[PDB]
Amino acid sequence: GRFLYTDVKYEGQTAFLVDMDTVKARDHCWVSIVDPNGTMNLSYKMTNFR
Amino acid sequence: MSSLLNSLLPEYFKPKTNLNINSSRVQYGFNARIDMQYEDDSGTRKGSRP
Amino acid sequence: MSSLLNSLLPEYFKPKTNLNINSSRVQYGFNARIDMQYEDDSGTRKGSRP
Repeated sequence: GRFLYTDVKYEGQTAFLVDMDTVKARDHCWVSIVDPNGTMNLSYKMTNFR
Repeated sequence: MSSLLNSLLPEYFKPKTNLNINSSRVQYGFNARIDMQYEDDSGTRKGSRP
Repeated sequence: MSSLLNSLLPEYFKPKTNLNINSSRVQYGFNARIDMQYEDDSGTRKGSRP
């Protein structure tokens, strides 16, 4: 459940046009928001490995 | 070299003796708990993936 | 002996005057909250019975 930059599948330089209207909601916790505004800060902690 | 390859396993995991493999495919992973905290110009939101 | 048998009831519970019993069977108990924490050789897991 992570994103690597190699998923773009293009070595070299480019600019991306992100579709902000068609943002689907697959898995939603209470944290999950659709409309970001300004400077986005996300602080997560991982505990209880099994 | 047992002592070398035994060190690579994570500190929390200690596997048992036998393993009855009955297929040509095995998934291996862990069940972690994520405690996310979001902050932007609109406001704050706190969640938790159990 | 009121003062003797009154002492047996738990400190949190203080019952009201009247009780309209309308059957030959009464369940009595409490609704508690349990916060379990598990640890073994495989790893750690944390839950909560609400």
